[PDB]
Amino acid sequence: CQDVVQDVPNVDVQMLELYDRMSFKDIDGGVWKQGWNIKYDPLKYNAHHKLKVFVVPHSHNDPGWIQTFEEYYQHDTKHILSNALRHLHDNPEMKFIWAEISYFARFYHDLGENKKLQMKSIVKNGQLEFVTGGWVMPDEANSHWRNVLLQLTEGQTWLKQFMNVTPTASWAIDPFGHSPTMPYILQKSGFKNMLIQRTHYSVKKELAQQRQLEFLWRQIWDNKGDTALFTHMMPFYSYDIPHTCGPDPKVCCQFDFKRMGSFGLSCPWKVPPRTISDQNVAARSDLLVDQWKKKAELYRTNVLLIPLGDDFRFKQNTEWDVQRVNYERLFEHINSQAHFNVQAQFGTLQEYFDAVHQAERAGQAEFPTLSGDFFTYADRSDNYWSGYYTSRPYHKRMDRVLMHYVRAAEMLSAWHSWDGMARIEERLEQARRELSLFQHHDGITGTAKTHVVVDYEQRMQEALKACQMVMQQSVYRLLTKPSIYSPDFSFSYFTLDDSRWPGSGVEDSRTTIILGEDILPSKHVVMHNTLPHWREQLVDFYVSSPFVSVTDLANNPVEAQVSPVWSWHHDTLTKTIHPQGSTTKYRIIFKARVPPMGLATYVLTISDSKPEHTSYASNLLLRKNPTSLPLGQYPEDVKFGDPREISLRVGNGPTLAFSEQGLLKSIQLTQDSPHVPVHFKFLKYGVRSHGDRSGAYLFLPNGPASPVELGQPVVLVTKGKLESSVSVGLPSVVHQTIMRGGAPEIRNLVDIGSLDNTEIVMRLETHIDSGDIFYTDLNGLQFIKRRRLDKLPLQANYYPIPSGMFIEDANTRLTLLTGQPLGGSSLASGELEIMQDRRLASDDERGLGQGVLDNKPVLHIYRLVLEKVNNCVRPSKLHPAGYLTSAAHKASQSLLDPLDKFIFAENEWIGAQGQFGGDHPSAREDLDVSVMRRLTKSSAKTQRVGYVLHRTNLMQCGTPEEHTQKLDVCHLLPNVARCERTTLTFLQNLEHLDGMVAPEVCPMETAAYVSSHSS
Ligand SMILES: O=C1N[C@H](CN[C@@H](CO)c2ccccc2)[C@@H](O)[C@H]1O
Ligand SMILES: *[C@@H]1O[C@H](CO)[C@@H](O)[C@H](O)[C@H]1NC(C)=O
Ligand SMILES: [Zn+2]
Repeated sequence: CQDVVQDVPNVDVQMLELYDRMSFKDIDGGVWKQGWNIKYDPLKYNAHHKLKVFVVPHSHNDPGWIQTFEEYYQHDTKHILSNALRHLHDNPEMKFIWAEISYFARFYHDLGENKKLQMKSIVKNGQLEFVTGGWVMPDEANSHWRNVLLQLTEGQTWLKQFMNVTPTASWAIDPFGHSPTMPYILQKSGFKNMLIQRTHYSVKKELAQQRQLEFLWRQIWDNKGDTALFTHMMPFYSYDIPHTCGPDPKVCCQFDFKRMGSFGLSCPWKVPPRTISDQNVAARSDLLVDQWKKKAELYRTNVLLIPLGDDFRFKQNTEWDVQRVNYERLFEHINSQAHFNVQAQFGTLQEYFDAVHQAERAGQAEFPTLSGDFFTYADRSDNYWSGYYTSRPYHKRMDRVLMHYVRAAEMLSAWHSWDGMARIEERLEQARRELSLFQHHDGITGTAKTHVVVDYEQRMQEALKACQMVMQQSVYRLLTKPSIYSPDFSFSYFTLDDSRWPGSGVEDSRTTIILGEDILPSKHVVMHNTLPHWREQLVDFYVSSPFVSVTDLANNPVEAQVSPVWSWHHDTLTKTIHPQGSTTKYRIIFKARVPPMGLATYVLTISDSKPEHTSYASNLLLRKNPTSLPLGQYPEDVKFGDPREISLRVGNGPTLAFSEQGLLKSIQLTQDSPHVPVHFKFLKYGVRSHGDRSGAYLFLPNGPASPVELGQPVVLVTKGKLESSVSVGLPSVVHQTIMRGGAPEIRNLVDIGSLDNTEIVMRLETHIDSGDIFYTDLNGLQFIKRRRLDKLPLQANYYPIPSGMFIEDANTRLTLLTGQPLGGSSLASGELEIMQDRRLASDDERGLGQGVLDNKPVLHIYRLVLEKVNNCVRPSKLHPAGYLTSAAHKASQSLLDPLDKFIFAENEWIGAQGQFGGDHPSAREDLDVSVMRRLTKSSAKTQRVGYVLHRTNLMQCGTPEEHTQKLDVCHLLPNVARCERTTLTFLQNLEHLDGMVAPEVCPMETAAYVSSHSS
């Protein structure tokens, strides 16, 4: 295994180093506004050395943006694909590439068999070529790597089944900045080449000057280079025709033959296209070849890529004709005039890359190596696209919830083969496809129109219901005596109970367990643990009595805590935000212990008085002017006081001190250690009153943030043996700090209400001497070193925070883990900040045509980990990566993959069993079974189960921490007959494994295995 910590890779281009050196000046480059006037030597190409030009027709089809998926399908995409089939069929030299398989699958299934056969033939013969082959072209900033893999798999599995092809070239022309998670996944999925476009204009200029726009992109920790993937970065401002023929858009627009008038389009540079004729083809070809030769100066081989397309292009038959016929005339002229020394033709993306690598092999070019990322993107001036790291945060959080429910549903149902009448495969396919769709670069990004956001949300709600159905059917089967099991595949044996989605204050969605002497004495509940190690976690349920005790299913008592059910109210009469307690429902909390990838059953029983093993939290309401707070049968009376500082400690865990406004001020890790200053603060950013306005994409603040004016907020302190918390009703945020004995959990119920032109940020202020350095993650996969650059504006120093961020000095680290992707930064030494929501009246001129005024309450969740790191073995000062500690990684897992909770729906569960998975191996803490998916339906004689295994890398800090068992996924199901290593999509076998044993993977590696079973 390669060492991912101690060896700094030697690469030609390291993006953090590049950023430190670059000046980012925005000077007028001439017709290439962000470049320079490109010069070429006419004598470079000659009879013995021609320029080979591939013109690649394409159509960018957004799966929702200004219209919904289905609206675009009906109005645009079905016509594009129908006319592509016809025109490619009838014109054998024409070519076309296709990226978004969600649309292609929608189309193909509606085709008659004769047309399906015609479509298969133009794919098999190379005229129609799939590029990437994902369900979508995903966002790269907010997306979790697990969902990037999910959607890639969904599309490529479809393509293999129906088109008998698996793309090896990727096309990503529109995500708003680019992540190295993409080459990581793609290279482990059979890919050989990828293309990107939206990178900062200053990066394009710098790389173009050095001819470093084609590079071998490796991961930041990869010393050897085995992760490298050949990458082409496009050089200009857009993927549209004006910005793809060459550096002068006024010239290139004249070669977009859809712009002459009849189609409703024109050229903003005020020179229209003109139809190619024998009388103008020489002058037109002079202009076009000169653009091509200039573009070619930015690259190292004699093979040139010329994309030809734009959004929802190639719709009408007349458009196919006008582009094809005019380019054919140009090619006929150019290719017959030796003085140009050009051979130009329609091509596909794979054809381009094949010819590039033939030139490389012939010794014509050597390519540089590169590591790093391409955030934060700016397309022009100071217009940095950091807004969409936060826009529509409700749906960003929903993404992470659905991520986990898909994994849990696929895992729980994989243990068995299911009859078709159970509808398991059907529900899982629907769930995977709706989540996959949302990875689109107008879905999770929060950059679609209001009604499109609603469509995504409705789809994801259906997907959540599908997952719940599959999960509860699976639990019933896994925990019922087999000779008793009598399923009704339409019935709800269990309901899921989720304490954090949609969340307290967002939706009253949770069912109360109703117990009583005259109705029902007890109730079974079941917890699932999708992680491959034993896990303890506190779990809570709502119950109709405070007099409830917990037992395991050997009838052993389990210690429990009961707390009130508190609801925060924005009281329009008193003009205060204050909590009310229920007088009929209560929370019971207890520690569940659950096997690896397993299930554990508990029983909740009512009694007439306080049970022996159940304790009751105290409650203290700090406010001037209190009024009473009755709690029904709850046995401890609420106490009141004036606002004051408070301190709390649960178990042997840290001691946390809070201001009189209910906000953390210090953390003391152990009883004799310092009270380390750690202060939470809420602030607001505004919008500029002159110049460019923030919108769904762009963050254009009117200066540094200003503190929210808190007044004298109401603070609720709940103190229990198992769980304590401090909650405060601030303007726009009910902020909660929850303590269970380790790092606290932070929950913010964020309701930005009618605050127009406001962005609410949560900041942490510490005295950690972090200087200008901080760390953020990429797609939940890796942590990258960031350096704050005062030569760039504030918004340029914002980065995606898809799952966590940290700052550190020689001795101390503060890590904030998230349950949702949000934007954030460290704008000063010792600070961390993360945006909660943004409400923006204006459009930001990127095509959306609306502001962001559809905010709704969202429950954001976090873990806050303060640690001593002086004993940790860290990377050297020049290494571009960082790594979590064990405690921070487990805290992240606690947010993203919590225990699942199931409440038995009927009065008696006949045949109930106490546990599943007690014999599953408990794997080392850095290893995860990211995916477990049965790949065959029940009719297959040989069943196949796929696993994706990911090993992270955790710092060595002196904890001896060992004894675990080896996890061999190929023996998790009985009767194994073969074990194979596969690509991550499961679509290609890479190695037949001796002994049918799946080895574990190295740190920072991800592997896939498929086990086959004879029985
Ligand atoms: O958010 C998005 N931005 C892209 C914008 N495409 C460009 C045309 O190349 C466009 C800009 C403005 C209006 C319409 C279209 C869209 O593809 C969508 O994904
Ligand atoms: C699938 O494609 C391969 C060629 O890449 C071929 O060997 C096999 O026959 C194909 N099956 C078909 C044609 O459906
Ligand atoms: Zn797009």
